[PDB]
Amino acid sequence: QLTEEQIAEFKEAFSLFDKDGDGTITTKELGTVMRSLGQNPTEAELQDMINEVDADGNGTIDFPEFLTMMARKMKDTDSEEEIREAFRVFDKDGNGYISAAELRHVMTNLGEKLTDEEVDQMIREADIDGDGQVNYEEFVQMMTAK
Amino acid sequence: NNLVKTEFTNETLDKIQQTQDLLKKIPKDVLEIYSELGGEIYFTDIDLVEHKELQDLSEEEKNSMNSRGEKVPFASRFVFEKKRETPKLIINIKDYAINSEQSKEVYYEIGKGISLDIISKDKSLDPEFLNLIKSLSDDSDSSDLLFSQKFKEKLELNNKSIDINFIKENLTEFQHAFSLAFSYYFAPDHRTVLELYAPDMFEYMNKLEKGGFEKISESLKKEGVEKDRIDVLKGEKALKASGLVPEHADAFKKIARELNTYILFRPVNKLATNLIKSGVATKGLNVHGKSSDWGPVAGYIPFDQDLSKKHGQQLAVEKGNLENKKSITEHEGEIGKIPLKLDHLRIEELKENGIILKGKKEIDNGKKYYLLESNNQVYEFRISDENNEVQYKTKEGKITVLGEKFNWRNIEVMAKNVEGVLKPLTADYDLFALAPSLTEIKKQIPQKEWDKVVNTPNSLEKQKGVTNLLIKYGIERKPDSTKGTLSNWQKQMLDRLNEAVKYTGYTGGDVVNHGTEQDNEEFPEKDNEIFIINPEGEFILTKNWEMTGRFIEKNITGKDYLYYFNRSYNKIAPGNKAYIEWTDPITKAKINTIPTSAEFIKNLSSIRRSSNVGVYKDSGDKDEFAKKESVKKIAGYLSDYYNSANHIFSQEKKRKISIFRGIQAYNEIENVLKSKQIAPEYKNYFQYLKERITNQVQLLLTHQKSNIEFKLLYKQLNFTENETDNFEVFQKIID
Ligand SMILES: [Ca+2]
Ligand SMILES: [Ca+2]
Ligand SMILES: [Ca+2]
Ligand SMILES: [Mg+2]
Repeated sequence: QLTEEQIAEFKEAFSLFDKDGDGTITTKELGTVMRSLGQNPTEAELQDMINEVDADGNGTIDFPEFLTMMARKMKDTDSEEEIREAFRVFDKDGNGYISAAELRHVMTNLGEKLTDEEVDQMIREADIDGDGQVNYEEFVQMMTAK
Repeated sequence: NNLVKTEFTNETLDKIQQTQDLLKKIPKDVLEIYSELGGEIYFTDIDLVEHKELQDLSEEEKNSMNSRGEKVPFASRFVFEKKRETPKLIINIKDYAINSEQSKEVYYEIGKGISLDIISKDKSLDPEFLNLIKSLSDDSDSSDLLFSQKFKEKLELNNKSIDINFIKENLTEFQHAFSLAFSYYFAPDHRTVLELYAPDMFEYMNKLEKGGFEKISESLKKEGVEKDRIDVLKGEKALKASGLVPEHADAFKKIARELNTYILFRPVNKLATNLIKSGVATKGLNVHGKSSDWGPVAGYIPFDQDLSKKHGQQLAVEKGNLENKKSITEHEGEIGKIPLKLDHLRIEELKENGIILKGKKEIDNGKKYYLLESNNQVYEFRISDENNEVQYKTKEGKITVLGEKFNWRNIEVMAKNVEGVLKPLTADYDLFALAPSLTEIKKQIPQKEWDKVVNTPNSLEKQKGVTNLLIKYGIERKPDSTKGTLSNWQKQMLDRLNEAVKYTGYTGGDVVNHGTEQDNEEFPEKDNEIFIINPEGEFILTKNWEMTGRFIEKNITGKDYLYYFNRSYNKIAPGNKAYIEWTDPITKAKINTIPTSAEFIKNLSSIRRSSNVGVYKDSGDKDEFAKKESVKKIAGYLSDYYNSANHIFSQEKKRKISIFRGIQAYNEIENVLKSKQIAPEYKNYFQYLKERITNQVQLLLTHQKSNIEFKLLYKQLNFTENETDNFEVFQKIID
């Protein structure tokens, strides 16, 4: 039972990528609506959801068919927040950013031994914009992205 | 806090290779005493006179007792101490020679001396017997009445014992001494002249160098923190507003230490403090009735609501009664109402408090009733003798706001089940938060799992695997039928709290019923004062929502303890529609962060549902679709920014490839912002989304080659038809 706000989005986004403005979105189109929404299913898991309710051009989903399928993986997952609290945890200084310093720091109190090499190694791969530090955004990415 | 500032690197080495020689002389500790008294030392070029950017008129020359002996011709000086708050040693040099007649560099010592000295053992702690007696070495101790060095004028007074009688008087004279004493023990020439002419002061300075300078350099470092701190009235001075019950708090004092975790409570009402020690059980979640602060009932949840704080609130009380009723209605056998029996000690308490007045007596049906008085003007109260029950009724010339009028009835209060016995209810220990140390959470994790995670190849999945572990066993909060919403450890720690207050002597059951107000996402509340019990034992009670915030930041957050704050903070919680502010870091860095595909699309859907018009309407205006198409285009650039494949690149590139992907975005934004009449609401937003991008690209710039200001780098781009070389351009533009 997604909140209404959990709808405006799931539509204000479902439409934006509805080129041929009818009211249904193709396959690649669903794929896109989701990614943008900060998610991203697999090249093949993209079917099972839509691939299950074929009563359209056998490959197209309406607004409903969508606003509905949004509990197959939504009415469940409440992880977004834990992950943002995990973030505030490493960010040991209140700069909104996480640094190899604090990563390695907290990485040890939790009992893990990381080499100065392999920490500057995490930060890096976690960094997308090159500023040498991980922000919530990229953090959220690292975590969720499987 | 760099103590020595060298103004002019003018000359070659000589000036430098000289100031150093001066400092490497003075003891690395005497300095730290300086860099503690907030001092700074200044080596300027030839600013001799009142030219030092720090030598003008502040607290200069008032009374003349300057150099070794005396002279006071300021203008002819090269060394000086800005006497008044922080010490400021300002000094300069011209050419080479200092050693020849060190009579010069000796002033850099006394001239200094007047710095630490008066705040040194001579008087800071007071002229402690140590220097109070070294002072005595005038002529009483050793056969060395040889002090014709520092006691010429101010102390040729051999005929006046020098102990306490008069040392206070001229504290400054005994400065002119610790000075030349210091100057002589460290001067580069005369070291023994203070080992001969003075038999003890040598030992004094020596003992000082021994470790005596490390002394005050620690009784200051310590008062360095303990001084400028966060006002918090610790000790039983706090445990007094805590409301908590001392045997309990003190009891808790054991758990904090064992599990190393801060404990914070909101305020437990005073008019319940004792009812708690008394053994009255506490209000859980089942009861949503209002307590009371007056009359005989005070501290109890009067089944009757027009007998609790909200006296008169015809509807609060109205709905109030309706609340206890269901409390029972629904949860029965556990929640009900029993008669108010004010035991012994209690009565004397509501007495010296002014809540009740015990006076005249009376008879009725055969039993004694001391009549209990209270300035309430509609209800009257009397307390039985046989059993100390209590009763009230509407005065013969008044009514109940709800519209009731009744004669003597007993006062029932809410009471929960407790080992099969409806015990009365009073305030509970509502934890404000629990701060277990991160190390304590690792203990929470089951060795096998953690192992199975760290014994991985992916340096990055490892971190992920870990964070989830730290999330799973430490940050996650599931709801419970019984204890509200709370973590699992939060619960273990929850029982250990109660057990602790029961292996003492509590018989009311549990004193901490639910989880931490940090999960009271629905009806969060703001309490000024918050009682906190540190991991070691000290009791503390902040005073402001901020101080609390400020405390938690210093002692909890940025100090290795896992803490999380009420999700409904900075937002508008539903239940009571209250906005409660708390410093959120992530937000402190939004001002400089390009948004996200979805973070963007979100803010649209937002405005949509308000001014009911979207950035693009469902129409045929090929100009509208122009807009639709165009946002879809921003929601791409932005989406392209945060591409995880950015790793197969290298820091330098990332910064670039991003500043561009970024710019791309900022552009189509400029585009729509100049497109057709997008509601003035979106106008602003976009105007906001711009500053972001901007701030974000400046950032990514100042990390590498930064002279180029975003505004300027922009001009140089050609976002007309071709996009190709544009980037190749951009490249060169940043080299
Ligand atoms: Ca379509
Ligand atoms: Ca940080
Ligand atoms: Ca970064
Ligand atoms: Mg409570």
